[PDB]
Amino acid sequence: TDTIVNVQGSFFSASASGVADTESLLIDPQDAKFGAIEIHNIAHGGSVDVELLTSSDDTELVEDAAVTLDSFTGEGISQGNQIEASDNTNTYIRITNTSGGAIDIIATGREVSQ
Amino acid sequence: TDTIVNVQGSFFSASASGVADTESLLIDPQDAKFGAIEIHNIAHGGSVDVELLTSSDDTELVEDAAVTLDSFTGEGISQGNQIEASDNTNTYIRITNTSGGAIDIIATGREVSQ
Amino acid sequence: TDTIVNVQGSFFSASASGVADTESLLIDPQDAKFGAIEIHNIAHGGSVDVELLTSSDDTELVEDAAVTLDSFTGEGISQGNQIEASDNTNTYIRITNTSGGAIDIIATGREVSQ
Amino acid sequence: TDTIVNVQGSFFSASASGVADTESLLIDPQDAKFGAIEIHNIAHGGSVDVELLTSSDDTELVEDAAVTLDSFTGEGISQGNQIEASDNTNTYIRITNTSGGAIDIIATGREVSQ
Amino acid sequence: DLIERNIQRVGASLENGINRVFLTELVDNAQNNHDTAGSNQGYQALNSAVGEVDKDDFRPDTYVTHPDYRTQLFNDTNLAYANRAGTNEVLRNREDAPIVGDIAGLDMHAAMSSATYDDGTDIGWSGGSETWGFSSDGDKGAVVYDRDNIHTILYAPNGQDVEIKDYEDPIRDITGVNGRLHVDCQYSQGRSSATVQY
Amino acid sequence: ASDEEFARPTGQGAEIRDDGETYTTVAWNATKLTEGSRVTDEMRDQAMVDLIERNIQRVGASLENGINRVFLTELVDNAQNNHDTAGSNQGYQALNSAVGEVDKDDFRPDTYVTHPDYRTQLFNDTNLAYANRAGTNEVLRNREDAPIVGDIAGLDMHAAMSSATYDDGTDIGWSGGSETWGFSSDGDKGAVVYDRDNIHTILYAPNGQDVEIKDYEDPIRDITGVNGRLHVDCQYSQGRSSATVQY
Amino acid sequence: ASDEEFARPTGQGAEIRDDGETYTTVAWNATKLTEGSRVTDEMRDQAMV
Amino acid sequence: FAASDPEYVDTLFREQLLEVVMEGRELRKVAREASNVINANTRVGDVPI
Ligand SMILES: [Mg+2]
Ligand SMILES: [Mg+2]
Ligand SMILES: [Mg+2]
Ligand SMILES: [Mg+2]
Ligand SMILES: [Mg+2]
Ligand SMILES: [Mg+2]
Ligand SMILES: [Mg+2]
Ligand SMILES: [Mg+2]
Ligand SMILES: [Mg+2]
Ligand SMILES: [Mg+2]
Ligand SMILES: [Mg+2]
Ligand SMILES: [Mg+2]
Ligand SMILES: [Mg+2]
Ligand SMILES: [Mg+2]
Ligand SMILES: [Mg+2]
Ligand SMILES: [Mg+2]
Ligand SMILES: [Mg+2]
Ligand SMILES: [Mg+2]
Ligand SMILES: [Mg+2]
Ligand SMILES: [Mg+2]
Repeated sequence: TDTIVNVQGSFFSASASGVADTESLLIDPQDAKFGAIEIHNIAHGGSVDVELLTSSDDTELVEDAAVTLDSFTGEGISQGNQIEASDNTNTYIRITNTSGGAIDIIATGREVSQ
Repeated sequence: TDTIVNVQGSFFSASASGVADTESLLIDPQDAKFGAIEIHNIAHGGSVDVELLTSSDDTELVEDAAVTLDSFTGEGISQGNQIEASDNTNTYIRITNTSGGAIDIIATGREVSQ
Repeated sequence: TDTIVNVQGSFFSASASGVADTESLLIDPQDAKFGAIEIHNIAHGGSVDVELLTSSDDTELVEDAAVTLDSFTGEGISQGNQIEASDNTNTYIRITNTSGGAIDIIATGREVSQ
Repeated sequence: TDTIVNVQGSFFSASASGVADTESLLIDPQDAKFGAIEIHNIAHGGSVDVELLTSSDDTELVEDAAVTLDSFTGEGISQGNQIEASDNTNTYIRITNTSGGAIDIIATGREVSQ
Repeated sequence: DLIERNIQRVGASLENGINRVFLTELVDNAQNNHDTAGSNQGYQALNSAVGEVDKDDFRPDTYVTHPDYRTQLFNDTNLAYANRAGTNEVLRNREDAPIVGDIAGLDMHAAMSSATYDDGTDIGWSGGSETWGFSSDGDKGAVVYDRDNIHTILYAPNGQDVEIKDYEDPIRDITGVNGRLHVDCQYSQGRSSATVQY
Repeated sequence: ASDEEFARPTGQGAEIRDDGETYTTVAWNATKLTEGSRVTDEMRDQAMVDLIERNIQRVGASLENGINRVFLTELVDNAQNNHDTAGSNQGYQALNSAVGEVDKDDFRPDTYVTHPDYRTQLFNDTNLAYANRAGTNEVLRNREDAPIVGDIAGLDMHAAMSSATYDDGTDIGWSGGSETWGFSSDGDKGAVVYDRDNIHTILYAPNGQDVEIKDYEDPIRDITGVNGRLHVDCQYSQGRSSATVQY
Repeated sequence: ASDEEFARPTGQGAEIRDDGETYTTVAWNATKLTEGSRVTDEMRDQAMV
Repeated sequence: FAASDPEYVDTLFREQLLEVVMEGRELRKVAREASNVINANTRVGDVPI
């Protein structure tokens, strides 16, 4: 019977160098081609809060629902998560610095269909 | 209904033998056919630091963001990772020797679509 | 929408009965149709060292890089691994007897695309 | 883009009721349509030894390699296995009663392509 | 005949020069870009590049292509499968296929060489802003454009085209051959053009 | 002759600088390929066939096989481009990619030589095996005799070659090329895509233009011999006009 | 007849080495296949076939 | 030994040189077809937009 090779769906990443003390990386699934994302990895460079938000606005972040998912301390990687967000459901992931000084944040995952 | 046999997407590996004390294997997703990678396995040969980097340059590594993901001690395998990198998001994985002597590093995983 | 039944990609195994005291099963991804493998299971019959090797040669094992992944004691199975090897990246898995007497080694997994 | 619904690959099971004290269920991948299997579940009914065997013969079991994988005690389910066998690699799984009395053995899993 | 051969080289070298000036203007001064970011690099990238020019209210009719881009385009299942192309011409005749000059509303395919763009590596040439290629991130591998909105301007003081002159040095026993042409290339509307980026 | 270059941008009244044709050569040195056979006068009489005629045919065929070996060994070893398939996308995509390598060096190939294993893989390719994808069921139906096999990827000609033809160094008296001819294992070269007009088979004979067959009688031993000879080399004029396909 | 081979690369003035056509045979021995049947005159008359 | 060609390649004869010179790489020339060509009267000029 018919054999197909399955390669895995589109890589997604968001990153920021030198995020100031209280500032954040806003991961926007509007930047995805498919308009939805699943973040697997948050590599954080110093302490961060990870936060899942719904916007009132279809294109910009105006906070409606906001939940702090978890707090990460020091430098490292949270690997193999499935935090999910889409363009049309107005969902956003914010990774906020809490280190007392500037950090590098890299978030990676996969694009998902809406 | 139609039956199809699913074979899994392209194998990826980077390797180096006799990596000197402070030197590194740079895993570049530009070496992938699909231009993105997910490293599952790091067989480390001795102590190593794993580091995730974003470049300012599309094609070369000029460090923008850098996060030391984790440190491995002694010889062994880190199995079941999902550390991800792509060419278009200019992401690189560096595995740096920390052993005080020469080591063999093998990193294996899968190619991912951009 | 269109419905398809996914059957899983090609079974792979390597085996040897009566592997002598210091001898080994060399799992070669050249024996795969797709030229890459992912070993899930090592059923070992007695104590073994599992080792991941890179060759200098495209077709034969001439050791370049070698990492001892793990040591297994007595009789049993390591199940549900992902140790990965390809022909084009010249990667081999060696399972070496360490029992002091002859053992049966069966290694199973899946073929992966290069 | 194109959307497809993935239904999962062919179910496989082997079973025997009232397996006598030292007797066994022989799980033969020749019974599969695709000629290879992956056993996920062993519902054991009493104490059993699970054993992986390679045959000298293409079609019948004449033991070459044999490894006792694990022993289960009392009634229960071994869920989440990946023990694999194929016809062409002449691999068999034997589940042997060790209870001192008659038991019911059910093994379930999936067919895999050769 | 080394003089005839050198006259041929001189003429060819000037033609290659025209093509360099053209391709360097074309790639550098195109006002639109489609970033493929790996991914959907064949017909979809051409259609998307036509879409960029369509969004600036111009109609492209021509595309200029790098060898790597051609290679990727002819691996696209939409062209490689006769089923999907409506013709087996790309599978068989490849670049000579009538469909390759008739994709995405374009009337003309201008197959170009890898060397033609000004990298600044060739002596006397100062380099354009881009990379001509289709094998690494940020390379420009095709330009989709309106052929009537880019002008190759040719000037010669004597006649219309290449002037070849020869000289004898009676002191040194040397015969020389010199070719000249004046060329510029300019977009009238650079918005009529889109690069395809890797 | 050297490759065509680019004119220089020049100031008005400035000196025109020189970049004339540089030249080089490719050398041929034709190797004497020889084949012999000996038959006793008693067997010559008693046999049902003309053993001398049969051996003349064998000697001729063996020399033709020799020409083909010299050709294929040059063609595979001295191709300046390579497409590494990495065990993947090995059919039409590999041919198109090999044509792409030659196109990138600004040559146009028109021919391909193919190993039996490569042929087998190519005819398994869904792009050719499915009448749908090929526009034609002729590959499914007639295999290598399909007109599309002599028509893929802008090529005019398919030169189907044998497995034994390349010099592995396994044959007696032959020293071996640098590559492996095959399509079975990593680094095997299974096809060459090339320009037919940019590779030269050079034939020398002292006493003519082609194969010389000589015979001899041994009156001491009652043996008749037949010896064939030809001198052959093969050289690329432009090795950039060719690409190997690598497993 | 033996397979077609390849000519030998040879030095100038060196001896041409022999590799002549070797021959073999395949033997046939045809086996007698037989089949027989007997019918009585009365059955031959009375049968409709 | 005897006289052979490898001994006398430049004494009793000369190696053959072909009168054919084999061409280098040729680049693709398209600009004249692929653009509007203006034959200018002056080296410097303007076109109105
Ligand atoms: Mg709230
Ligand atoms: Mg939205
Ligand atoms: Mg909406
Ligand atoms: Mg990049
Ligand atoms: Mg930093
Ligand atoms: Mg980019
Ligand atoms: Mg290999
Ligand atoms: Mg070592
Ligand atoms: Mg290789
Ligand atoms: Mg069998
Ligand atoms: Mg045993
Ligand atoms: Mg078999
Ligand atoms: Mg625009
Ligand atoms: Mg044709
Ligand atoms: Mg001067
Ligand atoms: Mg020059
Ligand atoms: Mg080249
Ligand atoms: Mg002698
Ligand atoms: Mg012989
Ligand atoms: Mg002016």
